[PDB]
Amino acid sequence: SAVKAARYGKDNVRVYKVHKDEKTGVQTVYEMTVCVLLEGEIETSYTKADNSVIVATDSIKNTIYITAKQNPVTPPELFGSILGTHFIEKYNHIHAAHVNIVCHRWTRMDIDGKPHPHSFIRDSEEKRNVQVDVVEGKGIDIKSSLSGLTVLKSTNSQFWGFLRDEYTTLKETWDRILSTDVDATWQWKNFSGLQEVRSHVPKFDATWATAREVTLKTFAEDNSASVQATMYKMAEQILARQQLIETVEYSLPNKHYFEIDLSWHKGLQNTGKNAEVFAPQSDPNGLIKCTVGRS
Amino acid sequence: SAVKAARYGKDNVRVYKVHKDEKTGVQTVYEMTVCVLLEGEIETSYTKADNSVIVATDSIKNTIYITAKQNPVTPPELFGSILGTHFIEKYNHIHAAHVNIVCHRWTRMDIDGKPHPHSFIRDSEEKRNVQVDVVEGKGIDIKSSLSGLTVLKSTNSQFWGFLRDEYTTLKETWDRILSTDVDATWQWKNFSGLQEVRSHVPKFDATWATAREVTLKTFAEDNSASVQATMYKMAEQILARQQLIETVEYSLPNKHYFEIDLSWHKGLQNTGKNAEVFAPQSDPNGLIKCTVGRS
Amino acid sequence: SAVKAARYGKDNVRVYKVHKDEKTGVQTVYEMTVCVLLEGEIETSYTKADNSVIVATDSIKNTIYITAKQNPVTPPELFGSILGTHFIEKYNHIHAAHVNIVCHRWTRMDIDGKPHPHSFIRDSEEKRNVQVDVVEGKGIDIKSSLSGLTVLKSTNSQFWGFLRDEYTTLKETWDRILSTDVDATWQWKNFSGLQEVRSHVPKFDATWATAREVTLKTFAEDNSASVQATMYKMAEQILARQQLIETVEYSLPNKHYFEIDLSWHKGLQNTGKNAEVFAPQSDPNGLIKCTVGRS
Amino acid sequence: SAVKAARYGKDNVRVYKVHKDEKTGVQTVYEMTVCVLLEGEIETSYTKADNSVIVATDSIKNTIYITAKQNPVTPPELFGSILGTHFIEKYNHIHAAHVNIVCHRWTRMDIDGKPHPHSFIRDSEEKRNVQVDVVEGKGIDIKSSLSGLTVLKSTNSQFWGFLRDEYTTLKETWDRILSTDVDATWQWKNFSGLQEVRSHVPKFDATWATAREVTLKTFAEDNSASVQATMYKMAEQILARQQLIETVEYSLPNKHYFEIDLSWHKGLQNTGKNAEVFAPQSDPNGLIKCTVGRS
Ligand SMILES: [Cl-]
Ligand SMILES: [Cl-]
Ligand SMILES: [Cl-]
Ligand SMILES: [Cl-]
Ligand code: NA
Ligand code: NA
Ligand code: NA
Ligand code: NA
Repeated sequence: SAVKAARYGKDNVRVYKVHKDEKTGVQTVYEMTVCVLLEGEIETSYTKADNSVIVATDSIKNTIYITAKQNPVTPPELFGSILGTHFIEKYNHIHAAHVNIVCHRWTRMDIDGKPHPHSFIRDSEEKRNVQVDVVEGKGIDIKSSLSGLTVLKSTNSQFWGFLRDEYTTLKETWDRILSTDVDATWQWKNFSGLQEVRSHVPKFDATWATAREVTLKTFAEDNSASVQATMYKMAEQILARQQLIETVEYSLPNKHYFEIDLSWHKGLQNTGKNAEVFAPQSDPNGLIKCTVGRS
Repeated sequence: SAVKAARYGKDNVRVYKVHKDEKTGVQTVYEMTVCVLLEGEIETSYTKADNSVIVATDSIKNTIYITAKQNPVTPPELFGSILGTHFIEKYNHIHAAHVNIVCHRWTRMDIDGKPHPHSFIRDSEEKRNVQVDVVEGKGIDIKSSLSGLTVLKSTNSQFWGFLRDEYTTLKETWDRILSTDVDATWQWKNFSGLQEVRSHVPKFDATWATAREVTLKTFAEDNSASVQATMYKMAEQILARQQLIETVEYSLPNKHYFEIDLSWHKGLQNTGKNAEVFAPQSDPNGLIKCTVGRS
Repeated sequence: SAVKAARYGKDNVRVYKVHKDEKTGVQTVYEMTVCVLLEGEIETSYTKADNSVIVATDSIKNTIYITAKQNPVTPPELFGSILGTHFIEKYNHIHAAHVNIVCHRWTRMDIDGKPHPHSFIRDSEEKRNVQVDVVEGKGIDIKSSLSGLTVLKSTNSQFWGFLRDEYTTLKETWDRILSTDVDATWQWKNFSGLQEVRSHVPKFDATWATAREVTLKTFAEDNSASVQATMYKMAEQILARQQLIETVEYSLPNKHYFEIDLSWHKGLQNTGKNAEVFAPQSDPNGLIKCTVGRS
Repeated sequence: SAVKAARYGKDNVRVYKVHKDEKTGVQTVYEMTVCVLLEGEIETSYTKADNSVIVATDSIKNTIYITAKQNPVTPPELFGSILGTHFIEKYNHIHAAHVNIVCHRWTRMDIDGKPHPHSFIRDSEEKRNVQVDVVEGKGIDIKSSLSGLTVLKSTNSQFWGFLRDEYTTLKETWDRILSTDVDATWQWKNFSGLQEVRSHVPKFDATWATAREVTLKTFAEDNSASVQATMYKMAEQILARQQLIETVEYSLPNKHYFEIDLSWHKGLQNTGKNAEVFAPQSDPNGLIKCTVGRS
């Protein structure tokens, strides 16, 4: 036997950081969950009990905190790039660092219509994420995403004209609920290293903003022919608005809301145009995915 | 042996309802999870295989949907009262109905700074809940709550002057993070039946609004001496603002954020006044509770 | 306003303990999650910022570990009694201690048909729990339970003869699947204090064993007329087998498995006697409860 | 823009099947969660609102149930192969089917030391899984796995000799707890189609058994130098015992159990050789991965 692939590190490292403006009194908080996995000339730790090649995961954890103390943790694309660069430069035998960051929301509270200088609310488990792969000799590959963005529209979703054969029982519809949990990823042009990442820092927050805005507006305004068609529209617009993105990926569940026929009870009409009460279905769910790139 | 208590019903009944204004085109959605448990002269179903006394849980489920179709589902206090009243009036041998409703957020989206007529976002897993106990001969007892309201303040929390003995290692502090998940319950005066509940309908939404507003403002503005002291302030104000409430209950975890001493690494200062990076702790957590009533 | 009730402490305290027999080499592990909430003359911590009455939750945590170091952690009924007794005896102003313990399974592995001296497997998330309320002047109240015991029988469950009216659509059946998650609680006679608890120590493990055995055998062997009827049989037998128990509580969801009519596809027969493939339903679910005591 | 990749289908399809031996009365149950995602000439559903190319996900769901009715659902490798083959053969324009199956445990109960003919227990959330990729022109690629296998050993784990630099604070140890959740995958030689899969059917259950046996025995018996070294040993042995496997993948978290220094309290000794009470840590955790193939 032989090692064909190996990576190891520390997962689920929770990190908080606060910024305090001494002058204004305004504090700003950041909270994330970090995973760092390293690759390199480490096979002998697996095959020969050779721990000398192991940068301890506990040290990896320490390094995350130390890096957060000495550097900005925002935008996460930059922080992840700094962190991954550290490992491959510090350790001659480590040749790749894989950094995943989940960013948790702490939105400043508005109290009596005024933003509060140090109090925050978790407005949703929606996450902003990055996957930053720092590979010696191959630059920095960044995938940015938003996830856990849960939405519903009560009309202006349709689904008709699909294939019908002996396995088909679904009725065509010209008016249904559409609800999903949005998982949207935008994949950046390869960066040659940390300098290039730094040169584009403002684009990270701006592109996340765009992705979220486009997602919401398209979902709300598209009289959807299918999840496929709507998600593609979202992806097209994001690519058109940021040339440094190469591809956009969407992964969308169709979280079904079923009509409930109540006509067995006193002739109650609750279907079609009379549909008011529905049964949200926990499972199963459609799952629709696509990766869109430039033509 | 003998049955000392018995209740049975349907749990986890997911319910959606839409309201459509034909004239404006504006649609409004509601989504909840309902549990209904009945009590009554049903012991023989347990002891003698006598299913004639069982209103099937599947029928209970149907009844929830039917009631939602024929009545407003908002405020949940009213809907729960209507539902529970139905069971004890419809079935001579059923003498209590216990209705729990979890209300899920569907906040109307703002697109290009305009509210969208039929698209919604789940802004947080914060829930609005009711527990409505309809008991024949004893009216309607309603407990209203908000839960899953997660907040953090980065300063203006303190904890000193607590008991110190041979089991104590916690250092006193004059400046710490405070983060919690708010579980707040307001218990209404008993109502004699559905008419009385109906007579107060506007107070349900208004009191939920007050409870949430007071919670957020007190959390943000109180330079907290302890979780105990802050939560009490919240409870006092809610009672002062709605005389139909008899008691206010808070259940608050203290979700710890630990300082990280980095001085072992290059003399880095990250404690006390220099504390910027912290380790959020998943467990354990303080848990602080109180029920406040009128003096 | 005034405090009507108050309790506070540390939740989610994870605890592991190992026993090592130096002579045999056999190691035995225990893992639990502990919650301790105290009550007493502590209202001024809520109303007057008086932290002198607060035994810090962090000290409560320390105390849990210290108690685990100096005492057996098994059976959990004893450990909880020792822990709660400590708080009310140590602190004059603390008059009640509420101890909840969740015990996690670490079953010794069998390797090559021989029990291994120090390796364990989590065979299920089934838990063994205790709720131990130590109240000054009122002894020790113990509720013991098993939870998360998930079972299924593929036949020998029936449900017919239930009430049928205009809200009923459920068909009667003489052969259905029954699956549940068992939550079973046995409530002990009040104990006057720690000595009395100690005098009965062997009965705690033996009664848990009995409760589990009776539950499984009755579930497997009862041709069930209803969940109500089956659970009552379980409760009767436990009470008959341990006189120090006063009541038995069961809380059982009916986790539905629906038939799937496939006759629309090539006349496939998959209902009634031909039913082979079913759709497990995540929600809703029946929920059936009862407390059984002595006649 | 253009579609670079696309796949869609039904996720979270829960499936139960029962086998009843009319002659013996012995019933056998199977429960799984199925996901099927299709690829093919479907881009126009995304780009041109062309739903004619969509095999509805609801039809995919129906097909899963129908296939389960007409075929064995065990071993899951075979069932997944049959299912995926169906889609690519039935639909000219569908060229790949990706089938994921999660198998849930229903272990026959032993009542009074005799196996019960129709009652089962979920002994753990350990899963047996398959990923079966049926690609037209490229056969059937199967990855089999076990997951959620949670284990602990209380000694005979070590970790010393790792790299030490200015980021290192972890002390070397010659005796620690090791606990993990095992995720083990064995990747089969490509099969040319369904016939070849069928020709090897007995090897699927036997190799799963081997993987599990080797995992448990190696974990229990290896005086572990590191997670890396132990997992490699597991992978080597599985490859040696089934030549139709090409690679073995392990993904193992190191779920830390920290010592607790209690010497501040009455000089209590609870570290090193005196360590009895530990604090299980929910996060962070080491994460160790490797893929092992043939030299
Ligand atoms: Cl779908
Ligand atoms: Cl606390
Ligand atoms: Cl039921
Ligand atoms: Cl580790
Ligand atoms: Na390097
Ligand atoms: Na009645
Ligand atoms: Na006392
Ligand atoms: Na095809």
